[PDB]
Formats: sequence, C-alpha cells, structure tokens
Amino acid sequence: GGSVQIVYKPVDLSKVTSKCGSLGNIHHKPGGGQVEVKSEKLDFKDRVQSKIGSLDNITHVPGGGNKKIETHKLTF
Amino acid sequence: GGSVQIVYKPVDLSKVTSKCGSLGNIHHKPGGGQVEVKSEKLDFKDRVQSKIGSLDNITHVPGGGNKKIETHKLTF
Amino acid sequence: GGSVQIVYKPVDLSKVTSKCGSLGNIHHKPGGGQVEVKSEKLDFKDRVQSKIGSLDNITHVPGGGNKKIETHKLTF
Amino acid sequence: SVQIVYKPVDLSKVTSKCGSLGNIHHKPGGGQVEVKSEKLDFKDRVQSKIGSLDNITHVPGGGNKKIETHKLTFR
Amino acid sequence: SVQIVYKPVDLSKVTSKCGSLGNIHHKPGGGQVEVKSEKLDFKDRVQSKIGSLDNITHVPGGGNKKIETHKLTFR
Amino acid sequence: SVQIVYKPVDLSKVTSKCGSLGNIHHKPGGGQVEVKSEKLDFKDRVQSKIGSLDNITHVPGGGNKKIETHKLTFR
Repeated sequence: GGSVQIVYKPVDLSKVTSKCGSLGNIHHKPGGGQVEVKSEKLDFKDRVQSKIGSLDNITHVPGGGNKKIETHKLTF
Repeated sequence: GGSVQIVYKPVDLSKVTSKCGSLGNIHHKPGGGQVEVKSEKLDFKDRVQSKIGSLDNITHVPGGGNKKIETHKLTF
Repeated sequence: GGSVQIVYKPVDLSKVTSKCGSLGNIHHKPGGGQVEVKSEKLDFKDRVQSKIGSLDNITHVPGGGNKKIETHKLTF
Repeated sequence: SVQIVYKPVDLSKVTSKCGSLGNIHHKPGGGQVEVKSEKLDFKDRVQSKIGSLDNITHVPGGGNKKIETHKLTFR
Repeated sequence: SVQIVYKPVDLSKVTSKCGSLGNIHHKPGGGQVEVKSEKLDFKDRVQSKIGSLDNITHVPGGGNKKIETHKLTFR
Repeated sequence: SVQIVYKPVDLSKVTSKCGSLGNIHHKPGGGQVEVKSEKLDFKDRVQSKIGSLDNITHVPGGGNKKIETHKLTFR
C-alpha cells in the first residue's frame, strides 16, 4: 500500500564548557626579598586599603554560566 | 507502491568552549629585591589604595558565558 | 512506483572557542632591584592609588562569551 | 736452522708530580676578615667561601697511561 | 742458517712536575679584609670567595701517555 | 748465513716543569682591602673574589706524550 515510514533519530554528542577564572597557573616561589616601612605615625582613615609585603590571589567569576536549549518536534 | 520514507538523522559532535581569565600562566620567582619607605608620617584618608612591595594576582571574569540553542522540526 | 525517499543527515563537528585574558604567559624572575621612597610626610587624600615596588597581574574579561544558534527544518 | 732471541728490556719510568709538593710555608698569617651583610636578596644558587687563610690544592690531572705491545710471529 | 737477536733497551724517563713545587713562602701576610654589603639583589647564580691570604693550586694537566709497540715477523 | 742484531738503546728524558717551581716569597704583604657596596642589582651570574694576598697557580698543560714503535721484518 501507500505506506509511510518516519525514522527520527537525531544524535547529540556535543560539549558546552566554560573555564572561567584562574585555572592551571603555576606560581613558583613568589615574594620580594625585604620590605620595610619606617615612620613615627601611620594614620589611616575612611576607606584605606594598605598592602605591605603581602601576596594576594583574588579571583571573582560572576560569569562563566552555560545555557543550552534544545527542542524537538515531529508532527504527522 | 507510492510509499514515503523519511530518515531524520542529523548528528552534532560540536564543541562550544570559553577559556576566560588567567589560564596556564607560569610566574617563576616574582618579587623585588628591596622596597623601603621612610617617613615621619604616613597620612592616608578617603579612598586610598597603597601597595608597598606587595604581589597581587587579580582575575575578574563577568564574561565567558556560553549560549547554545538548537531546534529540530519535522512536519509530514 | 512513484515512492519518495528523504535522507536528512547533516553532520556538525565544528568548534567554537574563546581564549580571552592572560593565557599561557611566562613571567620569569620579574621585580626591581631596589625601590626607596624617602620623605618627612606622605599625605594621600581623596581617590589615590599608590604603588611602591609592587607587582600586579590584573585580568578583566567582560567578553569572551559564545553564542551558537542552530535550526533544522524538514517539511514534506 | 733458525734462532730467534726476543729479549727487549724496559727500565723506564713514567711519573706525575701534580699539585703542591715540597713547599715550605713559614709562619703564614691571614688577616682579620669581616663580612657584614644586611638586606640582600638572592633568587638563584649561592656558593660562598669566607676565611682568613686558605691552602687549596685540586688535581683532576696527573694521570698516567702506559700501553705496551709485543708481537713475535713465525711463518 | 739465520740468527735474530731482538734486544732493544729502554731506560727512558717521562715526567710531569705540574703546579706549585719546591716554593718557599716566608712570613706571607694577608691584610685586613672588610666586605660591607647592603641593599643588594641577585637574580642569578652567585659564586663568592672572601679572605685575606690564599694559596690555590689547580692541575687539570700534567698527565703522561706512553705507547710502545714491538713487532718481530719472520717469514 | 744471516745474522741480525737489533739493539737500539733509549736513555731519553721527556720532562715538563709547569706552574710555580722553586720560587722564594720573602715577607710578601697584602694591603688592607675594603669593599663597600650598596644599592646594587645583578640580573645574571656573578663570580666574585675578594682578598688581600693571592698565590694562584693553574696548569691545564704540561702533559707528555711519548710514542715508540719497533718493527723488524725478515722475509
């Protein structure tokens, strides 16, 4: 007869990846030799950030989000 | 006879990748020899950032987002 | 007879990649020999950034986003 | 008839006198040594020697090689 | 008839006298040594030697090689 | 008839006298030495020697090579 065959076999092996921030870095022996601050007064007021001989690693990642939308429709 | 065959087999092996920020770097023995600040007064007021001999690694990643949209439609 | 065969087999092996910021760098022994600041007063007011012998690595990545849109449509 | 007499004679000397031999050091005096150090930074390997009076002898050499070969062949 | 008398004689000397041999040092005096160092930075290898009086002898050489071949062939 | 006498004689000397041999150093005096250093930066290898009085002897040479060959061929 006038038969109909539909085979709907879509295949997804895809990857969505975010690598965001500080990844796979090497920090080998970081630091200064000598740091000296000599004063009679240190007077810090009203939103002061002071760093003296410090080591800081700071990572902020507001991003790196993944959105995947997939839709399938078969209508006979 | 007057038959119909439809074979809907799309294949996706694709990659969507973000690599954002500080990735795979080498920092080998960073830092100054000597840092010296001599004063009688240090007077810091009202939104001061002071760095004396510090090492900072700062990474901000608001970006690096991935969006994937895929749509499939078969109408007979 | 007057049969119809449709084979719909598109294949996607594509890569979409962003590499944004500080990637794969080598920083080997960075830093000054001697840094000296000599005063009677340091007087810092109202939105001051002061760096004395510091090393800073700063990476901002608002970008590096990926958008992939794919649509498939078969109508008989 | 054939007669072969093979009588080579070796009384030879091979000698090395290498380094510091037969010296006289009568009352050697090293002075006062002062090494004052502050606020130094070293990022790589340091080798340091400090002292008043050194006698140093180093001998990688002074080796002897003697090769001797005797071949007597008849017919 | 044939007669062969192979009788070479070796009384030879091969000698190396290398370095500091037979010296006289009578009351050698190293002076006062001062090394004052401050606020120094070194990014790579440092080799340092400090001192008043040094005797240094280094001998990579003074090696002897002797080679001696004897061949007698009859027929 | 044939007679061969092979009687070479070697009384030779090969000698090397290399470096500092047979010297007299009567009351040598190194002066006072001062090395004042501040605020220095070195990006690469440093070799430093500081001192009042040095005797340095270095001998890479003074090696001896003796090669001797004796061949007697009959027929």
